Amino acid sequence: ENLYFQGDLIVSMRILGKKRTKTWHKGTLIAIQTVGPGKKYKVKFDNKGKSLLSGNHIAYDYHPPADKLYVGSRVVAKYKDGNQVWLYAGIVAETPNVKNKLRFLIFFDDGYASYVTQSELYPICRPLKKTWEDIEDISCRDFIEEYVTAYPNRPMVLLKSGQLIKTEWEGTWWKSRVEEVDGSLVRILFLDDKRCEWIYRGSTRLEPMFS
Ligand SMILES: c1cnc(Oc2ccc(-c3cc[nH]n3)cc2)nc1
Ligand SMILES: c1cnc(Oc2ccc(-c3cc[nH]n3)cc2)nc1
Repeated sequence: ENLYFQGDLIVSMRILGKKRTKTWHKGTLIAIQTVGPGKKYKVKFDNKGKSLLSGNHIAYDYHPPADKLYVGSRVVAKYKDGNQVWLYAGIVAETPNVKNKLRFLIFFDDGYASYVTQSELYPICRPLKKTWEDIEDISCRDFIEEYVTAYPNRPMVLLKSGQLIKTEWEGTWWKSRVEEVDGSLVRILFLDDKRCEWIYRGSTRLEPMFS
């Protein structure tokens, strides 16, 4: 059947939709379709290209209030790519507290982690029951499932600037050094390449967590 209303969604609403590039973009909800128990959402992007999307692949174009966000909430967030910024899907790992200077910790679908503000987040419209089950990468999906279900039990390595450790990259161990700590994240310098990466302190990419 063709609907005009479905829960709190209304045909003609402005919304965000997931493109095949896996980045999210502004569009208009132009149709809502049912096939038995299933729903699909037709989005016209602001370039006139159109997609028929599942409800876990559309997001509201507004910033969610803090009492609506939990550990495990499915969101779209501002993602830093060199000198460019995109909107990319993730999971809420931490809500604002004194130890994280009142920020949200996001685990992105590709395994990147970063702290963001409330003005950098958007809520996905119809998340799955198990919110991690639409993460495509098996290693990221399994890690997120274990993290969200074990919370608040969170094993982490206590690290200090200057400490020498081994860090995983492309399947092998690399000589590295702790450059900085920010809450649950550590900035690692890869010593041979002389470039840095922010990594979650409970990641198995840090040799002390692997062991
Ligand atoms: C495939 C999986 N999930 C959905 O939507 C659901 C969303 C939430 C729940 C639920 C039940 C108890 N708590 N949350 C169930 C279903 N649709 C397709
Ligand atoms: C926050 C941090 N990490 C993830 O996912 C991953 C975790 C571990 C690996 C990995 C690769 C080789 N060894 N461990 C990859 C991805 N997701 C949220």
